[PDB]
Amino acid sequence: LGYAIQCRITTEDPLNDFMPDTGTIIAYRSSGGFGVRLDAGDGFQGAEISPYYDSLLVKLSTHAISFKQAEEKMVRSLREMRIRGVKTNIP
Amino acid sequence: LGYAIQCRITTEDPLNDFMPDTGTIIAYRSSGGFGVRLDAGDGFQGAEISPYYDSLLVKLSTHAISFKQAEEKMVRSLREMRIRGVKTNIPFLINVMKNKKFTSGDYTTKFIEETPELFDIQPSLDRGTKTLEYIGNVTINGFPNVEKRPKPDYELASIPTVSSSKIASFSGTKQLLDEVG
Amino acid sequence: PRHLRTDIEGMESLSHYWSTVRTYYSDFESDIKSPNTEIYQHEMPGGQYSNLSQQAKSLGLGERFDEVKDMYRRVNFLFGDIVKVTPSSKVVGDMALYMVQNDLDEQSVITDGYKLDFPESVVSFFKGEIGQPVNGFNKDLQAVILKGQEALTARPGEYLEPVDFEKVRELLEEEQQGPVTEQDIISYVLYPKVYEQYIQTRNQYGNLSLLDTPTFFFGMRNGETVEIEIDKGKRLIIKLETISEPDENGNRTIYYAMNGQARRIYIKDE
Amino acid sequence: NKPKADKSNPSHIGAQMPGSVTEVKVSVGETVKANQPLLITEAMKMETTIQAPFDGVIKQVTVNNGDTIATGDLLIEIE
Amino acid sequence: NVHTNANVKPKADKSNPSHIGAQMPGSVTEVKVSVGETVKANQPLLITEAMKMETTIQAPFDGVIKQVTVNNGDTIATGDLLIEIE
Amino acid sequence: QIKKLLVANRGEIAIRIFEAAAELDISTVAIYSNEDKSSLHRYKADESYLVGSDLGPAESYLNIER
Ligand SMILES: O=CCCCC[C@@H]1SC[C@@H]2NC(=O)N[C@@H]21
Repeated sequence: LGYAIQCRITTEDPLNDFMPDTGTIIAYRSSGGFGVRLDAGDGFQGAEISPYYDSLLVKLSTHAISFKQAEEKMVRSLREMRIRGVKTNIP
Repeated sequence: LGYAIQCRITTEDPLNDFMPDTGTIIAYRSSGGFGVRLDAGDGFQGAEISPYYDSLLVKLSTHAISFKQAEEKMVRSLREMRIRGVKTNIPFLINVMKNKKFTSGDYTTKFIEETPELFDIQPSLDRGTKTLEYIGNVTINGFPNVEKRPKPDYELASIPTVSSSKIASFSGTKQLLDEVG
Repeated sequence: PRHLRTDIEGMESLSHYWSTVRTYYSDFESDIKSPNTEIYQHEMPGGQYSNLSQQAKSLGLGERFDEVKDMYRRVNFLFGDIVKVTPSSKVVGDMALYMVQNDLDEQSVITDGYKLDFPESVVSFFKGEIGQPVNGFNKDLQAVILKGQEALTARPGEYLEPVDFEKVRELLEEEQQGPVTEQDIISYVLYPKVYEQYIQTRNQYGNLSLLDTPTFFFGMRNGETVEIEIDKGKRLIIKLETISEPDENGNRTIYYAMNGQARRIYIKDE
Repeated sequence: NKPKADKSNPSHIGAQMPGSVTEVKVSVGETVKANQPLLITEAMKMETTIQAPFDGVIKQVTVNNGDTIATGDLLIEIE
Repeated sequence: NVHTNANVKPKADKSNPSHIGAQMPGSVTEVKVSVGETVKANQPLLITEAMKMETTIQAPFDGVIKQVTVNNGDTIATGDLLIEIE
Repeated sequence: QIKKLLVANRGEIAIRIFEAAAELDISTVAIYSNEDKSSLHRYKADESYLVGSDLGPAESYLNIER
């Protein structure tokens, strides 16, 4: 039924061959929406980040009848996302 | 594709004829989870929910290939919302969800009047908050005949331990008594 | 010839454990730090001693506790030379505290001491409700305590009417509006007022006995995390971030983390 | 940058232990027997009931409910 | 600040050999090693003053100094994290 | 036949499974390592256990026997 898209938000800094930046999360805004599924992992308020696991802050997934509509669900929920104090693969 | 249910969570005291209660929401946990759309209205920490609007706190919606599975999700999303500082219909909705007659899907508008055991609600439990309060009170105003000071430093206590099993193998004076009076 | 039957290696271990734990209670340690041989003159029970230090303290006889012991000895001879243990010790306890509070002496009754308002326990003692001493009391020194009633002579329980446990169940079930145990029932009878207060606190604060002692007496430090074992593999992890200045309503905000969740609680600064 | 009381002389009644009033039992103008319960007061594990010395009429009451008292404080005066 | 005696130091993790704790109240009289730097077992790395008394908190093992939560003339209270070492 | 269920994992996936299980009225248990003192999934199960103050932070979820 329609289309679903997924991507992963990693501490990998694209402007550095994708190197899993480590440290503390000091701000976190998860969006959501209708036809959005947020599966939170390392991404939350206080607690900090280990080098010693595969970098996964949020798995972000979206669903609508056409591919177009799903993709524009996805960008919106990336744009609404604001993680801070570590770098991210979002833009 | 499959089935979807919606419940609306309201300020309404289901024991007081469903009267829209008001005040400050001093805490709020939503769930999430696959097949569950949260549509937040007045429900969130900090809100001044107002005598003058529609009392919808949250609109909760679930979805799965089977009614029963949709029901299983509604029951759990409900079971996992905590809102405090106002009474809610949640205990009721849960009870609607577990009802043989609702599930069979053979129900009418008379359903609510014809089922008195949906108001089979118990005044809620709150161990977690209650503790934060105690610590809150003692940190600030302190304990009766104890010298109101910084929590003194304490040496790290290393606590010796024996397994239940070894314990349970033992035969002491207690077994002595059970044996011979 | 005869030895002690136990485990030393293990009692040393018990010992190191209480060495530290005792630390938590230093607010309640007595003024004795030496063996005292004037004990043969006081005869004050070891397990009253520190309970009465507390007591003396609360009526403003802290520091003046040495005179509270002088009287404890003097009271004893006032009464005809009695056995002192719970609760007869308590009556001596009280009559010592009472007399010292009021610059009183043994002559302040023997033709002199009248309208005095003796403690609960002490009028109880002369009414006979603790019992009958081997050698009795001295009429003329009692008369002036109870005048009004008289001594009851028989052991109390054979005229004290039986307590109605029926009526006590209806009472606790009524106020607690729930199920109520046999323990609740005698606990209430044994301790009406105190039991009630235990209930008050429990409704308000849940089961405090799970808190560690230091947290129980002192609460928490900014930046401190505390684990409360609630059952096998169930715990509360609580972090105190900061506390705010009291808002104009005398109410401070406490910023907490509990089990991975941000929480704010408001407490009134007294 | 609470009136005490007169021991020796007049039939006042002083506080004879420091604590809290748990209940006042007799109103400001009233007749009262000798040894009558007047006032009920609480210290830690202590409880003096106060009683009529004479057998008379109460002039005044200098405490309510829940009041803290010190030793040698006026609470009743009777003739 | 005007005077960094206001600053709050985290508590040493007691069951953790890297964290050196303050064994008593006092003052930092001299900072002696810096963050990220080699020291041997039994090296002076911090001189405190208790009650008009010197004592020189020294390293338990051979180390790379991980952190230093103190400057000269900082207040310290019992159980305070002063240093980390690897 | 499943009354109680343990998840040999952390993070999003543990959470998801805990919710599945809860929705089938199956009791849950999570494991955490030492570095995971404060991963949320620790708090989402009915019970939870520290795996090993012996084991490496990476290693603590790979210990078959513990
Ligand atoms: O309420 C405070 C604790 C109880 C004080 C009196 C105790 S009971 C056992 C011992 N014997 C006495 O007469 N006093 C202490």
